[PDB]
Amino acid sequence: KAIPKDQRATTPYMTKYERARILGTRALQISMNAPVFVDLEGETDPLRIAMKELAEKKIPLVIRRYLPDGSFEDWSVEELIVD
Amino acid sequence: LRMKHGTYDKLDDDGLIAPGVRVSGEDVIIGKTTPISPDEEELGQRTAYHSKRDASTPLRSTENGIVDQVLVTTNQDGLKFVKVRVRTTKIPQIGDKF
Amino acid sequence: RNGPNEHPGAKYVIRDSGDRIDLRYSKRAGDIQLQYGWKVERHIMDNDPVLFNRQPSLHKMSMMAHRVKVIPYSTFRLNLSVTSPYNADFDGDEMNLHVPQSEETRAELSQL
Amino acid sequence: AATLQLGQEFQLKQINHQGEEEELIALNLSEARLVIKEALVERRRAFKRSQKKTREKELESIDVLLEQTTGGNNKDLKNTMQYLTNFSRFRDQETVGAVIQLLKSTGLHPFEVAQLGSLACDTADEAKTLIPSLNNKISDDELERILKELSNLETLY
Amino acid sequence: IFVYQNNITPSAMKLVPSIPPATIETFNEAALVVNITHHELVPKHIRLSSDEKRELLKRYRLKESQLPRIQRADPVALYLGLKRGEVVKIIRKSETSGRYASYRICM
Amino acid sequence: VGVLAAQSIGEPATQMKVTSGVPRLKEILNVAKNMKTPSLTVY
Amino acid sequence: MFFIKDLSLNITLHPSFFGPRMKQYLKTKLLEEVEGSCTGKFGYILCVLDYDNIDIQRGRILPTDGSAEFNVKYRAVVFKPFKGEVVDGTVVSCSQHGFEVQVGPMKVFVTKHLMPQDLTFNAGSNPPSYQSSEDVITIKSRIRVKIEGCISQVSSIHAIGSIKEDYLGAI
Amino acid sequence: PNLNIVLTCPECKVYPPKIVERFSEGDVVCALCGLVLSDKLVDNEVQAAFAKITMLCDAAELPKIVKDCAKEAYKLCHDEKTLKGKSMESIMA
Amino acid sequence: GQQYSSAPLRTVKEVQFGLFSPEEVRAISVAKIRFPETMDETQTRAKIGGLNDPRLGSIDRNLKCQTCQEGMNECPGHFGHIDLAKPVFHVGFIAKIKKVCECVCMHCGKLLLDEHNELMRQALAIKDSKKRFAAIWTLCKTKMVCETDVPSRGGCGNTQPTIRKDGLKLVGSWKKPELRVLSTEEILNIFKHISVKDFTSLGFNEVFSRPEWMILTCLPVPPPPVRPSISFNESQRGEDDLTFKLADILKANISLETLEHNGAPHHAIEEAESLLQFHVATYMDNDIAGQPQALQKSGRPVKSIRARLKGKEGRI
Amino acid sequence: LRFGEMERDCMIAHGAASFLKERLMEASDAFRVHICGICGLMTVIAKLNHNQFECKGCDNKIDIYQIHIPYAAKLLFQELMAMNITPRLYTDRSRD
Amino acid sequence: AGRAALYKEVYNVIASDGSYVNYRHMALLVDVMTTQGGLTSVTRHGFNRSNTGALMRCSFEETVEILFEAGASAELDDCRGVSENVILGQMAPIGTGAFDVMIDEESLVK
Amino acid sequence: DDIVKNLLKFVVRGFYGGSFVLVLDAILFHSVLAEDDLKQLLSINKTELGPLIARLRSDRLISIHKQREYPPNSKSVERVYYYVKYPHAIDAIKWKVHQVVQRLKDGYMCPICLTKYTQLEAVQLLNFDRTEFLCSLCDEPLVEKQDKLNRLMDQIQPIIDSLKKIDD
Ligand SMILES: [Mg+2]
Ligand SMILES: [Zn+2]
Ligand SMILES: [Zn+2]
Ligand SMILES: [Zn+2]
Ligand SMILES: [Zn+2]
Repeated sequence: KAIPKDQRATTPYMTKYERARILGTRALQISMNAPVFVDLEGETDPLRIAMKELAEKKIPLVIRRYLPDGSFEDWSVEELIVD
Repeated sequence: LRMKHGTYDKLDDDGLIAPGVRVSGEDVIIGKTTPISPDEEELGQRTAYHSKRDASTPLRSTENGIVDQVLVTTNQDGLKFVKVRVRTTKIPQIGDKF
Repeated sequence: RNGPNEHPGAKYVIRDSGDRIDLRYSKRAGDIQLQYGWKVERHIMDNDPVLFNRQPSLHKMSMMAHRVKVIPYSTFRLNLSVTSPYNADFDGDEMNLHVPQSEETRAELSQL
Repeated sequence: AATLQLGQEFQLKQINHQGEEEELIALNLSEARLVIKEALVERRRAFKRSQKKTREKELESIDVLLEQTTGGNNKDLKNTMQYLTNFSRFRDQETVGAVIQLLKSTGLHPFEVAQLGSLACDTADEAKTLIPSLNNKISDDELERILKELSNLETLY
Repeated sequence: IFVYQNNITPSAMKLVPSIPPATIETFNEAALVVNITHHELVPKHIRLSSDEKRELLKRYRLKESQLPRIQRADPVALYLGLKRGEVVKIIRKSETSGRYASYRICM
Repeated sequence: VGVLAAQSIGEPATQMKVTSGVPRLKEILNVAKNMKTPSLTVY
Repeated sequence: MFFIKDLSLNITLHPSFFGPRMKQYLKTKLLEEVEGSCTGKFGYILCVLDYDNIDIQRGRILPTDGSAEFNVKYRAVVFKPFKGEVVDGTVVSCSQHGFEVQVGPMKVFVTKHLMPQDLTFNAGSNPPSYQSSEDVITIKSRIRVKIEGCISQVSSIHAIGSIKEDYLGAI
Repeated sequence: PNLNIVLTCPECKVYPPKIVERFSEGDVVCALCGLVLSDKLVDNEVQAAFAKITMLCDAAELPKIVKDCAKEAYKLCHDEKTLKGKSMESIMA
Repeated sequence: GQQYSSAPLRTVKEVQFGLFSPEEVRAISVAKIRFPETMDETQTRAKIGGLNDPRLGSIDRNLKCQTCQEGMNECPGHFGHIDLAKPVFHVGFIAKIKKVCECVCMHCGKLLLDEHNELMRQALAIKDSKKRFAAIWTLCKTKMVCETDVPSRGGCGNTQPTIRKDGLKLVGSWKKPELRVLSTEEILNIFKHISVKDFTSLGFNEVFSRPEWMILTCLPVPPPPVRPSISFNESQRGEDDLTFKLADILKANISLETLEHNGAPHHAIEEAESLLQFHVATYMDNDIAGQPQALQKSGRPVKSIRARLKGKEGRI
Repeated sequence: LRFGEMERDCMIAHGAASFLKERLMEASDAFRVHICGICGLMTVIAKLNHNQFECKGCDNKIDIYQIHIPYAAKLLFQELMAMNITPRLYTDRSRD
Repeated sequence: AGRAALYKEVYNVIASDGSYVNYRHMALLVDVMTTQGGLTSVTRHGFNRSNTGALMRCSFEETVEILFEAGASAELDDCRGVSENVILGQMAPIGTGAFDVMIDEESLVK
Repeated sequence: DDIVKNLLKFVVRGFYGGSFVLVLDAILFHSVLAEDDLKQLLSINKTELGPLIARLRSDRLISIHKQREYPPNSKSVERVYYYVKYPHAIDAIKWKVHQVVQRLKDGYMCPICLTKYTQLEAVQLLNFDRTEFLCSLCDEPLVEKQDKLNRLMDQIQPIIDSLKKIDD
């Protein structure tokens, strides 16, 4: 039931599975034209553009991590340390 | 009706491909037809077509070659039927095995 | 405009209405112009990732993404370092390829 | 049907989005016209706020408002407002204000009190026939005494 | 605790659960000849206090059923005289972690 | 992980006088009540 | 019966709508779909109260199509017709089986068999009217109708009533 | 009662259907605008009589076509009035 | 490509299993399916009440399936029912029925033994359903006499017989020896008398699962989508083995109806029943051990539903 | 080409769910059915150009849910039903 | 002791073949064979007879019997199992899909 | 047993023809018969007695005990005992009469579609363009006692009065 931030016990690193999914999802949205938050270098491929955002943490998503009890944490993809 | 979309141009009137004709996949070697009862189906345009459902044995989709030989013969019980023999050169290729 | 027969081309179009137009027979009508949100089905082109598999497939290694390089003739070509995890040797062996159809999935393959 | 047994959502017991319990809200149509006409007024402001950076005369004044606030794709509301307007017993909320008070005293069920103010009744039997659940709960005269008062408080058309 | 030499009449065994809460553990002499726990393969066991337990379950967010289960007839279980719903801890010396705690619950 | 272990074990099985090898492994997984060559090692 | 109720609804944004102003888009789709629509459960949805305080909750993204789903809790006014209910209405269409009563957004039909014996249909009038021993039922004429039965369909509602009994008929 | 399905192009509408069907792609397409119409195209007395008849034609070594023409014939006659007899030997012959 | 629907889209989470209340069957089913014929007398269209009528879903892409309309693509297919003249056993549960009987009384329909017994008291504490049924059945199979009075209780001191499965039948054995095959109805009656406490004390759920439902008083008919026709040469009609089985179960049923209706030797009845039971049995399971298999006219064994699910390349 | 049990398991071993789902739905077969919210059965009669629905016998014209399943799983159910087993389905968690 | 001994038994047939498998995997296997409190075979008998969801059980070995006993006992299936979610064709609670992705308004404004 | 015999005669008048009534009266004349006694007593055959026996078995009208005469001369003796059970007959007649009264106490169809509609379907089928009830799929036109049941009920009322007299 949405453990509060002070009590969030999980790994602040972004598991590869997460990074994979967020990439896919964001890239999909981008392909569907949802606004892009980073100035392109001339990029075209959405998946590239997605990674380009992920580097700068401009991706505006939030991960809901279900614990086995049924509860969850919500980490913002911007606060998760990556790599 | 129900006619296949391979080209029939090669067929001689009898419904066979005279040998020596170069054929390719989806071509129709043997033009065979069946009668249909008008009331039986009336599916799609069958009422307008009035007549004969198309059953023709095509050449294999992927093959091609030259018809070597065609023979016609009545079998044991008297039905006219035909065999067709299509020769093709298969040249050694990258995928081929030895 | 390149049509289905030339390689860099598209087989079908899907309008935002969710209706597929076959590009064969489209030329007879003579013109098609795309609008954002339409989905065009294009031939595989260089760098599209694809799963690739050699059965019985008893390793998680036995199914791996790959980055397509279109080349002529018939067999799938692949480097020989990768022959061991598939438990593969090149005599009559065959390998099933699988194209993901969704941008999401396409990403997952490259990233996992 | 009306035994005063309604749907699950239409059950007398309600709860708000804050999680607090509430009694069901039923409406005779006087204020029912007004509240709808009410909200559209503030709704019109919010449209112009973000834009910066007789009873016959009522029908057309609403329709124009229906062309502004509402996209115009709603016929039902256009049908509803007219329905509300023509059959409204009480024109002014000021009048309705006492009506909402008067009608609810004994604590009659929401469905009951709604039909009372939304319909014209004279005799107790008239009401209690149209609303069968009022038979044994309230005396005939106590009802009519209100029914008399209601017809008196009716806004002159 | 009652140690017997060879065997006991079934009637006597039946009369054993006759004094709750008190219980009677019954061991064979020939069975106790060697303590099992001294054996190499048996890692140290610890019985737990209910308070400690409720802490355990709360911290891992578990139902009793969800714990790895141990059976009453287990020689170790008999040895410590466990009862149902009582949690034991096990410290096994791991060749990866080097000290690995574990938790089980009598059936 | 569960799969990854299952594969990880079953694969070296594919590449396979005390009973040994695959047939031994079969005994183990089956938890055979009775096995071919029971044995002890006493110190 | 005109009531008010707290209602929930789920909404789907196409990705292109995710700009910061999106909440406004939410309130837009909410009004567009909800107001004027019907739902078999809660009846005809009329107007949405409390426009400003609408709760957005927390938007979840679903699998493929990448479209954001939401759950909106709002308070609104809706009309739910009921069986054994007395209502007033103005005729619109006239059939030999009966005249169709317009009550609010809802069109109620009354069967001729549900009508008194003295009440008779007249096709010799323009438009066709019902001429009883006393009252004459025409389009613009007002009639008090007690609703006998209701049919509730997801997204629609239709129903029947009878003026046969006492305290009923033309207004 | 109705139940007959016809395939028509809502964008063309000019004619009734004039289409081609693609078996490999398992889809059916209007030949004009090149629109796909459909997808996922899927790929006691008597028995006694025919028994003894079967035996007879068999002993006679007549090819199955003849046998089956006679079967068909006999079914048409069957129980009809005008036959009015013949004991089942005459009819079989 | 399927047509739009305004229904709310959700994903399955919980999945609950049970048995069909024959009442609910009838509530669901759209036809009685009286006539064993397949197509119409005209030889086109459908028998309209035969095994396949437009009420059930329709194939061929040109037929709109009267009840749903829509297509063959859209139509889920719909269920028919058949009213069994005489009740029959669902094969899969023949075993568990046998145990159930052995567990309970055969007259007053009460659990043998009782709560008063200590062993029973112990077993009832078990939370696992299956284990509870097993443990209890160890006790109740042994005691062969229901008893009117017990020291610290139901009546009917009748001696509970031994039940032995023999050839798709159950045979009672009384030492009192009295040997009687056990008819369906009497058994069903017993199950009807089982108290809620009783069967819920066994592995059954009062809502979804009743021994009454384990016995078949009526039967569902799958739409053709389960059992489609196939065409050979595309000019010859091919019928599915399930369709042939429905034709058999029907014909057998109609026979048993008529024989029951009039002219009953009661040796013919008991046979005609055993025929019905057999057809329905091999319909659900062809491969039951010791019984004769149902052979399609070609000599091949019929492929029963169970065969469709069972092996590799089965549906699962 | 056949994408089998083992092949699946390799996917699970990579932990890529989306791909698996796609490859077992869009890539092969996907089917859309309506189910009652009382009886979990597929009984629902959906007649729509009219947006009309009834599950007869639980008498629900109101609450019906839309789902997608592989066409085969559909068969698996209808088979069970034809075998007199009810595989009721529910989109909410009653056990909680 | 049964556990550790078991690991030792397994570990032998691997080192016998000369192959090497990480300690983890064998450990995981053993522990699964154990937690029931007695040695649970890997057979139609041993694990398949546990209480896990019907679909998951019926897929492995005896499908008709498992389904009949399920419907007999009115067994509930939560569908947290992998194979179950597969049969139903919905995204499994594993890997990529073990968690769920949401949009936040807060960071989106900034 | 005169009242029971009169009720049985009334049931014979209501249910079936006169031959069944005569067979019941013949059983009433003679105390007990075994499976062959009606045949000796009646000019009807045993196979036809069998259709009538199946008709009696369909209802609760009478009762059968199945008994063997044990003495071992050849195959012994199949004797059937037909004895009327009054309670089952009383219960079945009451259920039938009450059900009949319920049936007495208790519409749109398209010619080409052969469908069927009801009042709730009437609200759905109404069209504003024309004035008519239109079919759903085919859009075809729609088309489509108690006092007589009450008079036949007057016959039922004498039977109910006879049942009340039999009860008390
Ligand atoms: Mg090789
Ligand atoms: Zn076209
Ligand atoms: Zn249908
Ligand atoms: Zn008893
Ligand atoms: Zn339902």
